[PDB]
Amino acid sequence: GYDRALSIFSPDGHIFQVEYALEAVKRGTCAVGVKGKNCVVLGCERRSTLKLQDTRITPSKVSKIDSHVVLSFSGLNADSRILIEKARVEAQSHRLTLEDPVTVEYLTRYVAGVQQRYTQS
Amino acid sequence: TSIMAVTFKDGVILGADSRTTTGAYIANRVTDKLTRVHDKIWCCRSGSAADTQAIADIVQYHLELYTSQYGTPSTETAASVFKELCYENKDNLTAGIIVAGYDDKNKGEVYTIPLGGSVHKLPYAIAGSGSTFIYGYCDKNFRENMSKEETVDFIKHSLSQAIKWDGSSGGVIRMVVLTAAGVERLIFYPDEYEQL
Amino acid sequence: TQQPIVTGTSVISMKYDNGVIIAADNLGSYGSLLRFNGVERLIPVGDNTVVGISGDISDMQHIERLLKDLVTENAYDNPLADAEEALEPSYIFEYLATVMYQRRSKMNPLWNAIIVAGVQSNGDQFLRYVNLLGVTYSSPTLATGFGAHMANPLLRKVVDRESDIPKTTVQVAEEAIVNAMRVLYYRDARSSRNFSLAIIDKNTGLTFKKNLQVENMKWDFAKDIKGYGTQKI
Amino acid sequence: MDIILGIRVQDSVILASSKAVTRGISVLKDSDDKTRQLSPHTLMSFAGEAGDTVQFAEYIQANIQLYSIREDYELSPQAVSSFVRQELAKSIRSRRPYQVNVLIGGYDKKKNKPELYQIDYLGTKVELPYGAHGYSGFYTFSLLDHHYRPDMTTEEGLDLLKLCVQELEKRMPMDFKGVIVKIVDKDGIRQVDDFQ
Amino acid sequence: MDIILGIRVQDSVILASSKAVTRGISVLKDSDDKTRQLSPHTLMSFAGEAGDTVQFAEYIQANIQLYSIREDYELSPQAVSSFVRQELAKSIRSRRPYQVNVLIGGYDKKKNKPELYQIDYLGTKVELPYGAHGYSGFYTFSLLDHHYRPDMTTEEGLDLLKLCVQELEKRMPMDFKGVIVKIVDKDGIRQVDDFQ
Amino acid sequence: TTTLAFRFQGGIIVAVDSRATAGNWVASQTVKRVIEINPFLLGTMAGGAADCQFWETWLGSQCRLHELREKERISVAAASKILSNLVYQYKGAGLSMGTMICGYTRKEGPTIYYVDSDGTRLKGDIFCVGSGQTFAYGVLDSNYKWDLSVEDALYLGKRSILAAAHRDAYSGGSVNLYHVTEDGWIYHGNHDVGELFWKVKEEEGSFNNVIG
Amino acid sequence: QFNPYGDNGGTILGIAGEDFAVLAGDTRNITDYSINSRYEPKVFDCGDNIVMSANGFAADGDALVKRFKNSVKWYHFDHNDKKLSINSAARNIQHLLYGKRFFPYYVHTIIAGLDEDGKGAVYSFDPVGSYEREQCRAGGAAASLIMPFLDNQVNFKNQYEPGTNGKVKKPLKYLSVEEVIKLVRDSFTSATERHIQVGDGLEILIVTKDGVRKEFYELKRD
Amino acid sequence: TTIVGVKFNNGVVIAADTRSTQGPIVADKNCAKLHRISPKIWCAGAGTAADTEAVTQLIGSNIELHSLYTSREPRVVSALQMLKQHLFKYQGHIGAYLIVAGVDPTGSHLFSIHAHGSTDVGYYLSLGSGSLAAMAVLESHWKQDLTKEEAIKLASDAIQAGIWNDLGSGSNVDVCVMEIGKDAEYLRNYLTPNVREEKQKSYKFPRGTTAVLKESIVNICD
Amino acid sequence: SDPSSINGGIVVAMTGKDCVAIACDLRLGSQSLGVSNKFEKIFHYGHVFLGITGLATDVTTLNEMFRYKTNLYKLKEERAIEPETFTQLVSSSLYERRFGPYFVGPVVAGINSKSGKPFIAGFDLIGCIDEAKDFIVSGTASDQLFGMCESLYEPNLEPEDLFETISQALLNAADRDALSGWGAVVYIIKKDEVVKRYLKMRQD
Ligand SMILES: COc1cc(/C=C/CCCN2CCCN(CCC/C=C/c3cc(OC)c(OC)c(OC)c3)CC2)cc(OC)c1OC
Ligand SMILES: COc1cc(/C=C/CCCN2CCCN(CCC/C=C/c3cc(OC)c(OC)c(OC)c3)CC2)cc(OC)c1OC
Ligand SMILES: COc1cc(/C=C/CCCN2CCCN(CCC/C=C/c3cc(OC)c(OC)c(OC)c3)CC2)cc(OC)c1OC
Ligand SMILES: COc1cc(/C=C/CCCN2CCCN(CCC/C=C/c3cc(OC)c(OC)c(OC)c3)CC2)cc(OC)c1OC
Repeated sequence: GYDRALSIFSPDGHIFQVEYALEAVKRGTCAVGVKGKNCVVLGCERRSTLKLQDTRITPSKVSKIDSHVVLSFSGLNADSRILIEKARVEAQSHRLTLEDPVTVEYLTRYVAGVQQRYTQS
Repeated sequence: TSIMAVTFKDGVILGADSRTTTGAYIANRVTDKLTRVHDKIWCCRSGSAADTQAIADIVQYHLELYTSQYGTPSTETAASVFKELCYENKDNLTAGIIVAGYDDKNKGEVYTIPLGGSVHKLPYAIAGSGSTFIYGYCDKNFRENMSKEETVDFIKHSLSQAIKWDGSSGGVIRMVVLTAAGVERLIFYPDEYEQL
Repeated sequence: TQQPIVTGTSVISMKYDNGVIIAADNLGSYGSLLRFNGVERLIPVGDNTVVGISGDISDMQHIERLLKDLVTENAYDNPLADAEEALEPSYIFEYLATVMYQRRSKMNPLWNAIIVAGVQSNGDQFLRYVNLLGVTYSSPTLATGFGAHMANPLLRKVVDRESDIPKTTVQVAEEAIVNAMRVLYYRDARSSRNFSLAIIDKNTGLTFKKNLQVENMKWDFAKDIKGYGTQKI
Repeated sequence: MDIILGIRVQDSVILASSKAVTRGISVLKDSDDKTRQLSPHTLMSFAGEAGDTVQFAEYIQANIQLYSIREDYELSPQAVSSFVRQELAKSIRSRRPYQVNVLIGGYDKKKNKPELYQIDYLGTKVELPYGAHGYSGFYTFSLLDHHYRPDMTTEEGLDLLKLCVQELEKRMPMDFKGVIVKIVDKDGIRQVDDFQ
Repeated sequence: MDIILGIRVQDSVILASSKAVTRGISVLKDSDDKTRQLSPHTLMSFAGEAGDTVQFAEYIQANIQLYSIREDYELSPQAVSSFVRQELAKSIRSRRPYQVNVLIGGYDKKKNKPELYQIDYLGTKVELPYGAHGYSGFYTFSLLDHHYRPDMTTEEGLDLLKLCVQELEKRMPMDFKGVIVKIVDKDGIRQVDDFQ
Repeated sequence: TTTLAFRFQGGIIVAVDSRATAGNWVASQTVKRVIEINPFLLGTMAGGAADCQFWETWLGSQCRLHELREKERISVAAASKILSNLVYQYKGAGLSMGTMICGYTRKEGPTIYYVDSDGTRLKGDIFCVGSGQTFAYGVLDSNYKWDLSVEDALYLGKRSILAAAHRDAYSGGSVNLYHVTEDGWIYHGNHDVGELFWKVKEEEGSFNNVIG
Repeated sequence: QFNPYGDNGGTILGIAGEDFAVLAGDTRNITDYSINSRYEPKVFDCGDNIVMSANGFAADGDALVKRFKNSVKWYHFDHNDKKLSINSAARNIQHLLYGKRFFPYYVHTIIAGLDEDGKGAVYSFDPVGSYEREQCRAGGAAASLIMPFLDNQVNFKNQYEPGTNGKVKKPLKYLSVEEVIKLVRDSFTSATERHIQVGDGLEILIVTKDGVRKEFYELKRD
Repeated sequence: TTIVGVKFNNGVVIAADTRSTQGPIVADKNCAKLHRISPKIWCAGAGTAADTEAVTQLIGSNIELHSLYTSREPRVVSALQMLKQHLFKYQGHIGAYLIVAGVDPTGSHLFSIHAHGSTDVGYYLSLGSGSLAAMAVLESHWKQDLTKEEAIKLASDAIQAGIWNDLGSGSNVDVCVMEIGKDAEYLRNYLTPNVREEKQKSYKFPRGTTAVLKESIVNICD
Repeated sequence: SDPSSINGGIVVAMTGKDCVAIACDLRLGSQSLGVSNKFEKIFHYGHVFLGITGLATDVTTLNEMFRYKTNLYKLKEERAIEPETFTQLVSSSLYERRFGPYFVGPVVAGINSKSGKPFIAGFDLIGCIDEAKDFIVSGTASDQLFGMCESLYEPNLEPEDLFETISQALLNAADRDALSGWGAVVYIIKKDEVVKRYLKMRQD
């Protein structure tokens, strides 16, 4: 039952574990998206640390959440997987209970909420 | 209820409490459970009051008819009319009966007829719900050919214990004495038998 | 959910001009076997309260312990444990009525009927009933078991309503109770001759009488009773 | 009883489901579709206890749809049916078992084969040329045992079905208000726009 | 339960009776006549327990025929139904009651009026513009309360009845294989051969 | 009791009786068997009075929380599936409910779900529920047109309940009428079956085998 | 087996006048054929101008009255001593009751007082929390002997104007309190004669804008 | 129902209350529960009322015929033997519970008989749902050698015990006194402690207030 | 399951000054289903009126039986049977069936043609006689009926009044019973004439 407060305030009013999490983001491979008049594109950047990399079996940077919404990230990889699973499940549960797929905003608001909770637990 | 009949030198004595109960409510506290089916042939009744009054009434009728045809019936014969009614109607009776009487040929006699319709000739007989508690007492205290006073005491003591322990028993101790001298009715009140 | 085994029968009670009388016999039955005769079923709590109990005797014994403990704990950090902050009859009853109800509501009752008798510190008489169902009520007379069928009708002739209570002295009310106790011994097959009685008077306090016997019994007429309708000898 | 029929022909699987919904004495609906699409190439028909059927069906649909997005792969019909079989075998020993019977009809795009799976509420799964839940077998199995050929066209299979429904419409006491027919082939899932 | 319907119009009585006979899970016949002609102007329909249903109807039949022969006369509808009610009221207290419900439709030749009587297996009788036995009335009574006129022609009656049957075929869980319809008027009794 | 709902060109007509019995005893002739979940959604009461009145009120609470989070009207689909899913969690515990969840949204049009304590949830155009249901169906089934006027639709629903109030011992008291539009619902009054019967009999010519 | 329920008799009655409300009950408490008490009242003042009766199984009825009185006090605590409105009280009782949907209070509940417009008001409840606002409702043992009388005498059911021959319903006038008290007393003396669980005493609590007052009348004691 | 019988020095008196019940409903507030077997042998009945009436009228009729045949006045011990043998035959299915009192040329008698066919003899007896209240009073105030007037008081009070304390008993007290050398004295409503109080209103309707569809005078005579 | 509750229906009788009244509902049903609105439960034999509630097949049988019996009575006796005599005939007839009774609650009403006095009585299904002088009630709304009568009844009502009273008793009590109603008939009865009115009432 480890419940040590890791995310706390410091005297300037900053939460340093949340801020050091941002640093982890800056490090990650760049990601971009832009809105067309009738589309959205997601652009990402491939890591050039090493090659001999198998391209067809390495996890892509863009993930489908439902069949009409994608998520791309930047930062810790292993971390992003957890977030993606949670949203994919909420996408299904939302459809199971309301008989509609998630709006993009709803799903964003969901993922956002998950992260927020980890800053306060 | 607690009932017994005991044989002694001069004849036979029947005894009973006087309590009939409907559940925990004492419907009658001065019941007479000693019942005459002939001059010197009496019975102790226990079980369904209706079943047991009705049986006695029929037996009284039978021995009365017997008497006018063949004179006085034996105690054994009284027992037989009882057994016959109780055995052949065993499915629809809850009756446990002690038959007791006197002959000059035979002196005192005791037959017990339990739920079976079985019949048993005994030197003494206990029965009724209170009877269980005095099985040991009576087996240690019955002597054959006791005097009348001895016997009246043996019954007094036994029945006071049965009444003491069984809540289905109580009120007065009634006795009926059957000797050649004839027929004597005795009674004993709470204040007397309680403090024994 | 259970069934009673060793049991105590009627508890009877009424209130008179300056207090309450409550009584109960000294018997613990075991079905139809009248097993234990030295069973005290009146339980005085301090000096202003008696709780009378019928029903399962093991459960009674439990409630008994709960009441000593209620008294022990009222003393804890209470310098007024025998003054302005002593156990009141209404306190003990509300406590009891609370436990009975919870116990029934867990489908595991205390198999009892309880009457709590006493005088409140302002002099008021207290008489209230509670049983295994958590049901509660008050009346100038109260009885459990056969007592509610036989004792109440007698006691109610002394005290029919509220206004009769001031007119009823302790001599009259005690006599009524001792009578009722005899009637109960006549007609209830689970009763005993030996009983206990308690007066809780607002001037004389708690008076607790024990080893009483039902006296002055009429049994003589029984000698004149023979057969069951038709017999003559 | 609700009608749940299936037959797999040469290169396609046909599912026929009764359209009636009866609550006690009234037929509340005649336009009921007792199937859920699991994958683009897998259909499940269901019949059984009132609430359980759709709850189960939708639960299974959600799980298959979640698997599909997580892997960008459509699970094979045999795999989908092993998943369902385990879900019913779990429930049969739970506190309130889902009382639901199912047929699974799917085209295995990998093997280019139609497959048909029959599973009851207790986890008994079996793979079949044709199958039915409830009483539906009793009327139609003599028909299929006769006319069924492993190499039938979808047209022939639709005719064989037409026979089966006719036999059912004449010998069954209940009016099931006809059937909805659906085909699962390589191009996916379509509903016969007019049948009977 | 199977359909037993009657309407009394201006000058005749119509009786619609369901054609199906079901034992077990099979519908054993789709062309069953649940009427007996009692006299040439008195028709009786019936529904209930298997066996009892026909045994009773034919019993009644034989009886009204006997009377007709014996008196060279035809009992009025009111007399036939009272006869029938009484048979039913007798059997309800018998060791094994007939479990049979009947409509009696007749044209009274003296009075020149059609008459419809409803009698259940208890012996409950009442005279009615329209009646039914079983659940038949739950669906249909609303249509009849709305549309019934005592001045209705026979063809109008048949329209109203057709409507009634449509509502049964819609909302009733059972398939009763349609109805046989008979008319009783001043010319006697005829079967409408076309009620699809 | 008898409750009905049906959809048509002009939205949804909802009609119910108002009788409550315990045994042979009529406990009330004045019960509201229509639950006003919120200004856009009606539910009907059949089976357990408390179970419907309670959970359908609770439904109203969940519907509001949805509108606050999502900033949009809840779909009749979603509203009904909340009720249904809840009830299904209690299956076997002895809840008793039979009910139409009724509403009019832009996405859906006039929509009716039947939802019961067995866990059943059905979209349909005509439903009747209760001891009187089989009577009301008969009137409805033979007069329902999609292109019914609104005036006429209101009548048909009223007449269907009257039908069942007459024949069913357990239905009666009075008729409560509702019209559900996209703007929400409109109450169309409480009509005593007593007075209504006679008026309908006289003016319509029906109920001929009744002396009046 | 143990039975957690019992029946303590009693009948209660609540009527809404247009600016007042009465709630009445007999005072006899029974068990089977025995009378437990001739005076054990079951109509209570719970503050905020609300009277409440929970009739049926007395333990449950007591328990429920306690819980509600206590929820009035906590409402006050939790909402800066806001008066509990009669409609809010009713909705709160629904929740109280429905909390035991699968082990119910074996009672029929009636509450009375004024609404937020000054008008008189009565709410009646299922054992499991169904509730409605009503003009009048008797409950308990003699409810069935009293309701028809009320329909006829309060709402003038089945009465028309003489000479109109059922063409004009006799017009609803509304009743003064003393007038309503008469109907309650006749109701109860009547039910006393024909119902063996009704008698001894009749206690009526009356609620106006001036608070809660209490009249008491004797009943036949057999 | 509460019925008692008390012996006194020169006869016997029986008493009963006047309340007939169907469940918790009082069907008759003045039922006569004292039945006549012969002119000087009377009966109080409790149990199924059709049975108590059926059985006293049957044995009543046979007793009359026996009387005409033997040219003797009817004996209590006979009505007893006949009642009990009829009851016993029906194994209690005839639910008659009876106190039988009377004077005949052999003296004065008091018995009780049960549905199953058992009989009891005593100087004082009670039966009924008020059996217990009544027997408490009798156990408290009975003595041997009661005068007539004392035995009426006693029997009368015992019934009052059941009227007040028992829910099944109510209304009036009926007494019959049969004394050795005199006619049996039958006191219908010897006591009436239960008069209903005057109503708070008269409920006479203004004529025309009921709505009528059809009139027609009815043909009594052929 | 309860034979006295399958068909429904009620009868109330009442005594006023030199008159008696007897009323019944018209309903006949099978449980929840209303079958007939014309089933009357008040019959007469000469000037004796008998109302029967309960199981309908027994109500019918009992009427046929009492017709039969009062016919042979008139034939042998040469007078019409009186109320008190009839009441005794009802009782002995019901008791004949003690262990297999008719499931009815009968009510007798009439005026003794010699003594002139008004008379009403009631019975259970095995013949015990309710000998009341005020009112007798029977059927599925017998509880409501009791409540209404105890209030509404005052003794010695003139016929025109007693009609208002007995109708209002019947009407409102039937409106509180699911199994009663669908119309009503009231018989006002005097020595000279007997008037019969059909009431108007809600048809639900
Ligand atoms: C004094 O008056 C009273 C009489 C009675 C009634 C007494 C009758 C007792 C009834 N029984 C108890 C005696 C014993 N009994 C049967 C014995 C049970 C053993 C089972 C058994 C079954 C067999 O069948 C196969 C056996 O045969 C192998 C067997 O072997 C011995 C044993 C059943 C019947 C009850 C009373 O209240 C408490 C009472 O007090 C007023
Ligand atoms: C013992 O094992 C065997 C079974 C069989 C085959 C079984 C068939 C048996 C025949 N019957 C069974 C089926 C047919 N049947 C009548 C039962 C009909 C039930 C339908 C029904 C429907 C209803 O609803 C409308 C009813 O309600 C009115 C109703 O009445 C209660 C009944 C009676 C007779 C054949 C054998 O050969 C030697 C054999 O022995 C080796
Ligand atoms: C209109 O108001 C009324 C309604 C009703 C009847 C209410 C009908 C509501 C609709 N439904 C609710 C009632 C219940 N129902 C289905 C029954 C549920 C079966 C439970 C069950 C038990 C099991 O046993 C363990 C199961 O497992 C095998 C199981 O399957 C999982 C299910 C059907 C649908 C009756 C009335 O008369 C007094 C009435 O008027 C006052
Ligand atoms: C199985 O064996 C046993 C049976 C019993 C005895 C059980 C019950 C006793 C018998 N009775 C039960 C109680 C009922 N009863 C009726 C007496 C008188 C009825 C009064 C009455 C009440 C009414 O209102 C309810 C009446 O109006 C309808 C009425 O008519 C005028 C009369 C007599 C008979 C007791 C046992 O020991 C504990 C026992 O051993 C295990």
